[PDB]
Amino acid sequence: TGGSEIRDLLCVQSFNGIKVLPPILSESQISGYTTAATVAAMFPPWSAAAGIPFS
Amino acid sequence: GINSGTTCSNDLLQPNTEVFTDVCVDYDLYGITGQGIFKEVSAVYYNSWQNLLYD
Repeated sequence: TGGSEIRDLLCVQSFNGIKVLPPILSESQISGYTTAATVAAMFPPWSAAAGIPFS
Repeated sequence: GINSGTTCSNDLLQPNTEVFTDVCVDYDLYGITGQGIFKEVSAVYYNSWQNLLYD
C-alpha cells in the first residue's frame, strides 16, 4: 500500500484472508541462538563440544 | 417500434466518471467487476484494440 508495482501474488493473497503471520521468534533471534551455540562450542566454557576445545 | 428495437438512447448510469487514485474506486469496465486502487502507469505498447491485461 505504500507504493510499488504489482508483480507478486502476496498482495492478492493477503487481501483475501489468506495471510502468513510471522513466527513468534524472528529469524534474527534464531540466528543469534545458533551463533551463540557455535561460539560456545569453541570458546571457553565449552558447551556444545562436551567440554573440550574444537581442535 | 415502441419498447422494441436495437438502436435507441443509452443515457443510463455507466462507470465512466473522473477516475482518480489514493482510494480503491470501484471498477466495472469491460464486463469485469472488482475492487482496487488505480495507479497511473504509462503503457503505450498496447495494441489498437487491446484494452486490458491479465496475469
